[PDB]
Amino acid sequence: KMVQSNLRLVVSIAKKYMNRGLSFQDLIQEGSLGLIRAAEKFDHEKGYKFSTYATWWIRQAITRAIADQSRTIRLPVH
DNA sequence: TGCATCCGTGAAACAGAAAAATTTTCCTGAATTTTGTATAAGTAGCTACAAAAT
Repeated sequence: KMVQSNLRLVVSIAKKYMNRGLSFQDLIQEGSLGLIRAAEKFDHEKGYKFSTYATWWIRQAITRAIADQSRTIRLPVH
């Protein structure tokens, strides 16, 4: 009831990579993945909203997808 | 219900990490020649020799 509760914003992020590559939907997922992870690695004790932390993990997730594939010959993401 | 529309055809992050890989080293081991080396005769040579054709 939180990961989904967010939903939007992650699409505002993923959509930035919908044109970068992969696929709007493809992205969305990826984020989602992240979303999760964040969604729980996350600590309301530091107060400031997940908007300044959830979006972190997202981004991460994503990048690791158009770089992890979307190329049909995987190269050292590094 | 013939008669609408109406499917869809043929033409970009990073630093930090670690862990992998890999890969150079080794070594080694062995396996594998060569050579030594015997080896063992037999030998095919070879060297005089002899009588009898230049």
